[PDB]
Parts: sequence; structure tokens; C-alpha cells
Amino acid sequence: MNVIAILNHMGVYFKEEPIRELHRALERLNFQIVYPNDRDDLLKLIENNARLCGVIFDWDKYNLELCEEISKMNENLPLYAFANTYSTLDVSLNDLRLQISFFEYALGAAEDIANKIKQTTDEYINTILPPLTKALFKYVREGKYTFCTPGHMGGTAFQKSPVGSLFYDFFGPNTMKSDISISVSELGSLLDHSGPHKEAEQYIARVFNADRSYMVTNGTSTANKIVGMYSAPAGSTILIDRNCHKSLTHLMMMSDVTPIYFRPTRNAYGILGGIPQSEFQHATIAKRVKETPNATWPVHAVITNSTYDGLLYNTDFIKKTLDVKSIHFDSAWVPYTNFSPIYEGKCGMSGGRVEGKVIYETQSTHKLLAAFSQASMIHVKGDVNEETFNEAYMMHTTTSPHYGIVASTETAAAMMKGNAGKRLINGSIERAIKFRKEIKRLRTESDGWFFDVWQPDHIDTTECWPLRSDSTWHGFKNIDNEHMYLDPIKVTLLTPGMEKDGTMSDFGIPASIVAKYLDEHGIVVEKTGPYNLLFLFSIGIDKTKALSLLRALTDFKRAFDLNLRVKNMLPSLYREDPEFYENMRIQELAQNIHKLIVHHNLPDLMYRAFEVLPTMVMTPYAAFQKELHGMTEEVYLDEMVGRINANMILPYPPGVPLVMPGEMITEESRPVLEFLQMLCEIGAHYPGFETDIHGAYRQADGRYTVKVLKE
Amino acid sequence: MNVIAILNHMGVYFKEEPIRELHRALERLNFQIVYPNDRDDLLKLIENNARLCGVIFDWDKYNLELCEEISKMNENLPLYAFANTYSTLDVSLNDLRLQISFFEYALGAAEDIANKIKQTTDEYINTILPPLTKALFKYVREGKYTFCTPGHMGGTAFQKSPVGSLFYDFFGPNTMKSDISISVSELGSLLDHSGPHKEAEQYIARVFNADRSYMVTNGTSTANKIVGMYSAPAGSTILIDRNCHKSLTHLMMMSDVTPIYFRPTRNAYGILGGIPQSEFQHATIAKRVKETPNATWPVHAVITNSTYDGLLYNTDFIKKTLDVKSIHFDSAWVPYTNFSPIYEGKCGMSGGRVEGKVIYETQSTHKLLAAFSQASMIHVKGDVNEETFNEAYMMHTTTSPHYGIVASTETAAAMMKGNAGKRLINGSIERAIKFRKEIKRLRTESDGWFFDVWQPDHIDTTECWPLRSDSTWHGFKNIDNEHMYLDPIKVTLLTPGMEKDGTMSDFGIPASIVAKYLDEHGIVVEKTGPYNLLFLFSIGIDKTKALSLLRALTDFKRAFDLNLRVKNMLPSLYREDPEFYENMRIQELAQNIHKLIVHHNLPDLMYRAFEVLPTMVMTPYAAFQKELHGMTEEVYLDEMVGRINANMILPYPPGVPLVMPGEMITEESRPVLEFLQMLCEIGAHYPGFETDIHGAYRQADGRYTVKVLKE
Repeated sequence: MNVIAILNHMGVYFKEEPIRELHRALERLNFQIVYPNDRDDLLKLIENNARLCGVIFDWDKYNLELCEEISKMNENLPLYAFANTYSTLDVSLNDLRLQISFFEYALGAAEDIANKIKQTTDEYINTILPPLTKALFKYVREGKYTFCTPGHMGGTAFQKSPVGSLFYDFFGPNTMKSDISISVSELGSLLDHSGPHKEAEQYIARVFNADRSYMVTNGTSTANKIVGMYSAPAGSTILIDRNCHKSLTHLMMMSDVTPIYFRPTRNAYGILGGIPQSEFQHATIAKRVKETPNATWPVHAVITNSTYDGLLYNTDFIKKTLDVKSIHFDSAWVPYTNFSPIYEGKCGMSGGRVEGKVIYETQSTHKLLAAFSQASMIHVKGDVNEETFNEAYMMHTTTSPHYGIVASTETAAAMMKGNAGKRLINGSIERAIKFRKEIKRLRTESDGWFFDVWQPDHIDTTECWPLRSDSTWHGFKNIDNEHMYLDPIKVTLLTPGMEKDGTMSDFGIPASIVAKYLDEHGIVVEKTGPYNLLFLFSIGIDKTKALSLLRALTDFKRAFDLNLRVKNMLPSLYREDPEFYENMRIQELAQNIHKLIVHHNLPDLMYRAFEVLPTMVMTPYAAFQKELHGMTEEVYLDEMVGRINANMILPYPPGVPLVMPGEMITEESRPVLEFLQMLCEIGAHYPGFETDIHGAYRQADGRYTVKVLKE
Repeated sequence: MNVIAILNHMGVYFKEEPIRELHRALERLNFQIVYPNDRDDLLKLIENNARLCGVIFDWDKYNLELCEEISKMNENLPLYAFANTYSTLDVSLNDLRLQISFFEYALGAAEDIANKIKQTTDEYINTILPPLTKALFKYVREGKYTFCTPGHMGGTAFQKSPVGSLFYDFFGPNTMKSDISISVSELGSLLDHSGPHKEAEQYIARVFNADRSYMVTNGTSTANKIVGMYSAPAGSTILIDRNCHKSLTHLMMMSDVTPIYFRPTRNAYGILGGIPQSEFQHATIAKRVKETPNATWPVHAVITNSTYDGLLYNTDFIKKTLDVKSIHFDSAWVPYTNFSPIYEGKCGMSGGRVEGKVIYETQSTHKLLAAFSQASMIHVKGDVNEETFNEAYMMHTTTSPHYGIVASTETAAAMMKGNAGKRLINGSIERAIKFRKEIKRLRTESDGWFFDVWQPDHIDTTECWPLRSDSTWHGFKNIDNEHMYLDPIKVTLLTPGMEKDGTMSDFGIPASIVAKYLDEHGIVVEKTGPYNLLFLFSIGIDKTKALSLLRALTDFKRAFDLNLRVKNMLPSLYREDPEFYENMRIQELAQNIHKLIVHHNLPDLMYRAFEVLPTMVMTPYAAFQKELHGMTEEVYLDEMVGRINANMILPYPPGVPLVMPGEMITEESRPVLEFLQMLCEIGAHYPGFETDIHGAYRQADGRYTVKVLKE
């Protein structure tokens, strides 16, 4: 905030020489001065920037509707109207409700005007800032010597070493002084929820429409642990989504709990869809309790809302009909929910306080909002035992947190209050929708093949487009109406190779080549399956990045039709093994990997492997207990049927836990083994496209091993 | 189509004198010529008008993106690019896909260019017109003498009488020649579905996404009769909404059928809400079948979708779970459904062909679309007996229809194909939403009281806003989530008098005074209840009418705060009885009618009267049979308990059938009698606010009579 914009030169002297004196005084007060030519120049200057902290304009040539337009753009922005001809009498109430401060044109009075402008800018900065970030900035500005942890003590240890000086010159001084610990008593403490921290969690609670809100400093991988260790005591039972994270599996291995796994649907692409409506009612839950050993009525439920590919649920249905005392939504990919009414009825915090149960939501703030990594939140909705749940939160977090992460966690919510946050969210959603409309437009504009995007055939409104059973763009057969809602900002491109009914085509490009090409040209894809990409259109995405992406896709199309060699187009993949990719064209490589997928029948195996659940011999807690006692042997992959698995098997494709720790692959679940063997067989042909299975360990001969339990 | 717009004067002569010669030739060919100054002038000229049928522009100073923008505005509009400097080579495919015809700058060649322009305009007119309207216009243009019915024979009977000449000079010649009969063999016949008529019903079937579409010429009051006489044979049973029309009651009195009445919800305002989700499942339907005499499983269902106040249903739920073989949606108030994806999943024709049942929808085209009155449609979805249903359609319609109504019925759908219809529907919805946003804005801007509008507290997106159980703006208690969707274009204003929880305030204005004031100032309200208005924001509404309405509301507020006399402000109500309204102020009148509502407790009685169903002694067909035999006596209102009603009682407020023909008011339904007596008691005090009950007949002494059956 040092940019203060003065409107145009009227022409007469008595209201220009005071303006030039104020210019000189403001430059003396370390303010950059910009000179927009007219009104629309000011509108564009304010929307394209954010460092602007003041507008000076004459109240004669520009009326007070150029206070209201800026108010629609930013409510808290100070503007400085200069009163010459309009008297006191010419002011309405709506002018008085805006951030304007009136001044006069007097020669030699520029010093007091500049001091008042500096004070107003300071008030604006101290108004828009959240309280803990405000206090941290104040503490760094009054920077005191310290004799406490951390050891760098304001980064003055990095000023006395060469590699330390490189680190210090990279990061800069303010992010070294911002790292302090709980010994600084004026900032309170995260662990005890005191002072500026307590004001911060109350601020987070207002913003996100939650009763009590927490600010985790390790991540939602730890927030899931906190929620599932509070609400699910040992010996109890949980309803965990099979579409889960590794963190929930880790939680189940720490705690002595027992699962019933929900059964999500999926298409031939490998996109993890959702649980049908039948598996949230009392009948199916009671049945699955009945045929699970050592199982009682579930006391907690964990649901991934949304999925990895951005499929929201009808959460009002869930909160009405799921008859458990605590429903947890692992909303790691949807933290931005409250800030656009598009997502109404699509999170745990949507709607009011539900009766008889506590709704948890564990937004991963760093993922889609603007926050530093390892930042997360736990929003609750209901009544919880305050000391027990506070102690459970204290149990998993560290004792001396990184205050940069905490300040970023709060500043992410502070970016969403007012009109600026609504403008951010609506701009991101509208940009995502416009990108979707041209990618379907360029599909019908181009010749031959082009990238498809997995979205409804007619989208033109800003809403979460519901997945209807009467349409076939999604691919989930016999899907329930109003249970799924596509998130517009998680754009999933598609590549040729798949037909609409689910069978495979002949000409195709698997998405690994497209992702590697985009990585070569300096744009990064989130994660790819066999024939899909994913692009997070968060609040950071502007039209520069969107156009560069669209124009990396087009250059890939041109380079693939021209059929350039692997050496020229993909040097990063060429360097994987130059002997192999020396005389190979890209069309031959794409055709070869596509034929390896087709002949081995990848999508049918990937479907039929996840439509059958492995037999739960013992709870994953018992599997971890037997793993700790050294009762694990590494049998080869083929002889794994009838054996209890000790470590989780997580195959890419698709990215969802296939075999849990403690489950047996029986003869009824042989397509699981066929899929694993097929994936190992196809991954050992072409370098750079190596097999990515978390749990299976590569040997030298080419056959993988899985840690199973001894007999 | 006679307006052809030429872009600006370049300056050089060789491309101006041919343009002036083409100007002269086009004026010789009876084309009005407009001269927009530059590009944005042309954009505004095209959006503000529709009679423009051609743009002539130079291909040098204006590129071909000013073909694409006009294409987004109107796809079929002919434009005439003049090629001078850009050669053949400078044309892309997207230019070739547009309606441009290229010409050259040659002196003396303006005659052939003007003839080609006239031919292109004729092609454009014959392209955008629907086939039957095209053939009717062609027949009138080639206007032949006739010796057949109708008797005016092209309106030449009105040219020979003074009052006939007044009628002819009012209507004009083209709407007299357009009225012909089936004797003109080249237009086919509506009754037999032949020729241009058959092409018209197939055109209607494409447009509205229906299998077979019919075009009724009496109205949906007859279309309901057609559907319920085909699908519901005599001796069978129907599931008719209690929120029905008079036409459905008339249908039930013609046919020997038996009802189970659905039970809609309602708020304290008197707005007819909707049926809960529980009354569409098999259990409640089987129960209500079991305790109804002479009743079997229902073979047809009739549902008013939407209601009178624009509350759409989740029709996918209905078409999945309502286990009847034919579901009829009386969509008289929502005919515009297909033309914006906002209404997806909110009509009978939404989604695909449902299995095992036929979905009827009977859009009243004249109501919200642009069509002449008594126009209606019957869209089916499924398989019906073609000859039996065609004979049922022939049974109720006339034999010689008004071809103006038929042409208007088809032209209403023809207004919705292309980009112009989508622009109409989206403009109407956006205008409705913007009106809603300022009426809530002016509520918080004004002093004291202001008009409220019955809508969610936060609306900023173009969607049907769902009625959520976690909010209280609607007033329907314990409402089911995603069953109701507010239609944005049926704006229901509210007046002071009601609190948010349902109880009455002290200061209030009943909506009759506001409606009468608006009628005095030349704007018409659709229909009013006790404290609500209704404004149809159809495709006809532009911002002129919206601003005039908002500014009749504001002038009423100013005149009510100033407390003008009834004589000056409401002369039309003053003339009702000048002796009574001589020395009365408007605040006293509003306070008096509000106190009459409060002391008699109108909303509680209006609620408790419709929460209790009158006892069905006999089917309404039997009631009509006993009414025809002269077995009806007129007992007074107070002694009507224990008596079988012969004629329907339809009280205003609210506008929904309260007592059906053939039903008895028992001691369990005494609040019905209390509500009727209260309404008669309050309507006999203030003139001009007389009691509007259809069925109860006013006597001279002041006590009403209802035709009941003899004992």
C-alpha cells in the first residue's frame, strides 16, 4: 500500500498547484503516485491492481457515483474527494457511507493533508488486516533482539555463513524475522488459544460460518487424525469412504477402530465418482454392520466432499439421513465453499446447525485458497466437549508452530471478506466456465482429434452442474439424480482413446505424454490418469495462465500432427534413456502405449477390480500391530492370494486405496490381482512411464513384492 | 423487415457513389435505410430493434469480427460485406459459416445489387418464419375471393357497416384476411393434422423436446380436459393436486372419476406452496386409496407445476417415485422451460423418456410466452395410442379454429429458436433478478416501511433458488430440501402487516389498496392476496415497464406517508361510493382494513381451514349428476354443515378450491365454515373491497347462500 492515484489536470491553477504540492509531500512520505487520465482509466487501474491504497479526485468534474463504483470494486478503499464548488449541502447518505475523506484546495497546506492521507492509509491497512497477522507485522516492524528459540533469531544466523547468506538473500529479511516462537508473550500461543491467536480462531469461525474453528499447522492429513481420534474412540466403528486419503488409512492404523467402507462409483476414465444414495440409509448400514466381525453401530462417518475430481455431494441428504452422531467431511479440495452461493447445500457448513449430530469439515486451506503449505482448518458445527477436543487437537499438532503458516492460514480467510473476496471467487468461477466453453468450442473448431473436457454438453450458467441420470457425459451408470454436482473450477481435460459408451477407440494419446509435454513447456498439471488431466482453476489463475495452457495444448496438437521426434519435442523424456528414444516419433510412441493399454484391456480391469471389495480378515490397527512385531514377509506379487496384506497398496492409475492394510485378496477378488499384474506388466516396457504403485516394491528381475503377514 | 443499415462514409468516391446509388435503389424497393455512425452504433441499433433485416458495411475498415458479434446477437441476419482491398484469399471458415453475402463497388451496378438484397431479405423472412405462419402470410398476400365460412370473407362485410367499419379500422385489414376456415385446402386442417398444420405440430415437437405435440385452440382449460379424458377413463381413479384450476374440477364433474387429493403446504401469506415428498410414495397413496370408497389404484396424476406463485418441483423425484402410469403436469404458468438451462430438471419434458409411464405437459402458451389468448399446447413424452388420443383431442376442440390463434401459437415457439430466443429468456430472467435486487435494496434504503419481496435473503446468481429448510424467508415449516425452486420472473411483492414468524404486525397495508393505486396510475397487477402482489416478468417486460412499476411503488409510498385523501389519490375507488370515501384519509382506510383482518384473525383461519380436508361423501361427477336433476337447494351459509355441496366454493383469498362439489363440511372441518363466515363478515364493511367467493351467492340482507344437495 503505497500507490495513491490522482485524477486529471483540470486546467486552472488554484486546484493544481495544491495538487502538485500534495504530490511532492506524498512522494516525501514514500508514496508512489500514479496518474490515471480519466474515469475509466481509474476503474481499470483499480481492477488490474491491488497495491493501490488511495484515490485523490476533484469533487467537481467527477461526481460521487465514482465512489459507488469503486465501493462495488473495493469497499474499504480510502478515496480523497477535494471540495471546491459543491458546498456542504450537496452530500447524500450513500456518499457518507463510503470511504471518502473531504479536503480543500489551499496553498501551503499540503503537509497536513499528506499527514492525514498517511494516517488514513495506516487506518486502512490496520482495518483490512486480520488481527494476528496485524500483530505479527507490528512485532516485526518493532523488531526486537531475542534470546529464545528459533536459533536463527530473526535470521541473524543466516547473515554469517555463505550458504546461509544465499538462503537469506533468496528468502529476504521479513520472512526470517517473522519466524518466532511462543516465548514472545504478546502474540499469545496457538496451543492454548490465547490473545491474538484466540481472536484469530474467532475470526475464522465468523468467516466460514462455523461454531468453533481451528487452525492446524501440519495439514489436513493431521486434521483428519485429530477429528477421527476425538470422535472415534478405540473399539468403536467408523463409516469411512473408500475414496479416502492415505491420511485416513494412517489414522485407522493408529487407532483401534473398525471400518465399514462406503462403495463409490466410477467411470471407464478412472475418475472416482461417488457413493450411491442407497449406502447412506439405515438398512444398508445395519446390514454391513451385521456381516462385519467385532462391529457395532458406527459412531463417526468420514466422507470425501468433494472427490479428487471435484464432485460435490447433496450434503443436506447426508446430514438428514445418515444416522450417525458425527459426520466428517474431508473437504480438502473444496475450502472456498462459503464465498459463492453457487455452493449452497454443498458442504458440511452449508445450512444451519443440524440437530443431534456434530458436522466436521477439514478444509485444506493451502490447496485451493491462497495460503502457505501445511495449512489446514477444522470447522465444527454442533456441540463438542471443549476440553477433550482441544486436548485432541493439542495431541497431534506441534508445540512451536511456524507463525508464517499460521499468519498465511488466517490471511487466506482475510482475503475473502468484503467485496474483494467475492470478486475473487466469482472471477475464478467465471474464468473456469469461459475456459470450458472455449475448450468445447476449439474441439468443434479443429480438424481431426482434439482434447475433450468431461463436462455437460450444454453449460452456460454459473452453477454446479448436476450429474443427471438422463445424460451420459459423466459415465456413471444408473446414477442418482441430485447427488452429484460438478465443480466448475476443477477442469478435467480428456484425450482421445475412449469412446462415449466406455469402450476404447483405436487412435489415442494417453495423458502421460500430454502432461510431460506441458511440463516441458513450463506448465504443470496436477495429476493425470490414463486419459485425463486436471487443472485447478483456483483464485490464482488469471487469463494469462489460461491462455498459455490452451496454447500449450494447441502446440502439442500441431507437433503431434506434424509428428516430431521425441528428441526434439521431449528432451526431458529423451534424457531418461537416449538409446531407446533416439529414432522414435511421437505418433509411434503414443500408438504403442495406447496399444499396450488396449491389448491388456486396462479400463475393464480397472473397473472390475474396484467393483469388488477385498475380504477384511482383521482391522488395519491389528495389521499395523502385526507389522510392528516383525511378522511381515515379502512374497512376490503372483502368490499374494490368501495372504493378509500389511502395507497399503495404492496404484497409479487411479489414485485411490485399492487394498487396505489387513485385507485378503480371495478368489472372489482375483481381478484385483489381475489388475495389479497387468499394471506391472505394462509399466516395464517404455522408460519414463514407470509403474507408480505405493506398497509394491520393485525388484531387479522385474517382478514386484508386497509385504504380507506371516502364517 | 424493411430496415437495412449502411455503415459509415469512408471518404473516397469510388466506394461512396455506388453506396448512394444502392441507397436510392433500395429506397425504390421500399426499404427504410438507417445510418449508424460506427461499430458500437450498429451493435446498439441491432440490440434495441428487431425490424432490421440487413447490414451493409465495407470489408476494409471493419473486419469480420463484426460479423461474429452480430451472429451472437442474431444468427440468421443477412449482412452485406463490400469487398474492395481484401482479396478472395482473406476469408476464414468462421466467416463462411455466417450470413454474409459479398459484393463489389461498381458504378451503375446498383440495380442488380438491390435485387439481390431484396431476394436475400425474402430468403431471410422465409427462413425465420415457421411453416404454417409462412403459408398463412403467403395466402393473405395472394388474397383470393372466397365464398366459404367465415361470413366476413376477408373482412369485406366490415367494410359495409358503420360499427363494422369502426371494427375494421381498429383491427386493420391483415387480421381480417387472416381469419379463414378449413375450406381453404392449401393450409391443411388442424383437426386432421395435415399439410402445413402437420409440419407445425412436428415443429412444435422439435422445439419443446417432446415426442408428439398438440396445439389447442381453446386453452389449457381444454387441454387439461383432453389429457384427463384420454388417460383417465370413467370408473378409474386420479391423483389430482388440491392446488388445481377450475378446469380440473370441471373435468372431474364431466367424467366418472374418483379423486385422492394431494395436500399442499402454505404459509401465513396465503401463497399456495407445494405437496410434501411423503405424498408421492407408494405407502401414502395406497393408504389414501384404502380409506376412499369405491377407489382403486390411480391410473393418472395431475400436478400443478409450477404453482400460481411460481414454485417449481423436483420433477425427477416425481417421475421416478410416483408409481402411476401417466403423470400430467399442468404447466400453465411455466411454458418457457426448455429455453434456459436454469429450468433443467423442472418440467415434465426435462430429462429423457421415462420408462413405463407417459408424461404429459400442457403449457399455456399465451400466459408467459408471446401468443394470442386461448392458445395452448399438449406435449407428451412416451407412447400413447395415436388414434385414441387424437380422437380425444378432436373431441374437445372446435372444428373451425381461429387461424390467428394457431399462427400465434406456432410463432410463439418460433420466437424461441436460435440466439434471439435464448437472448429473450436470459434477458427476462436477468431483468427479473435485477429488479429483485433493487427492491430489496430500496427496502434498506428507504425510511420506515417499504415493500418486501418474498425471496431468499441472498440472491445474486441466475438460478431457481431452492427453498431450504434451514431458512425462513418462504414460511413453509418443515419443508423438504430440493423439492421447491423459486421462479425468478414471478416476483411476489409483500406489504407491511406480517411479521417474519407468521404473526401479524400492527402497522400494515393490505395489497388491495396498492393494487388499486397501481391500476389508477396505469399499471396492472396479475392478482393479489391479503398482503402480496404478483408481477409476471415475461419476455415482454423491458426496463421501461420495470422502472415505471418501481416508481409507482415509490409514489404510493410518498402519497401514503403524506396521507393524501381517498378522493384525490383514488378517484376510481372514490366513485364506488362518494358518500363514504368523502372525508377519509388513506392511512385511516389502510389501518381500518388491517384492523378488520387482525381482529378477525384472517391468516390463522386461512391456514387452519386449508389444513383440514372436507369429507368426500360422493364423487364430483355424482354431485354434477344430482345438480342436473334439480336436487339442489340454496341453504344459507351458517347451516351448511352436514350438507353435501353441489357447486365449488372458490374464495378470494387465496384463489384455490376450498370446498369441492360433492364434499361435506363436518364438525372436524368447522374452521372452513368459520373462515367463510369471517370472509363474508369482513367483506360487508368497506365498499370497493367486496367479497369475491365463487360459489357463494350474495343476498340482499347480507348473508350468503351456497347450493347444497337435497336430503
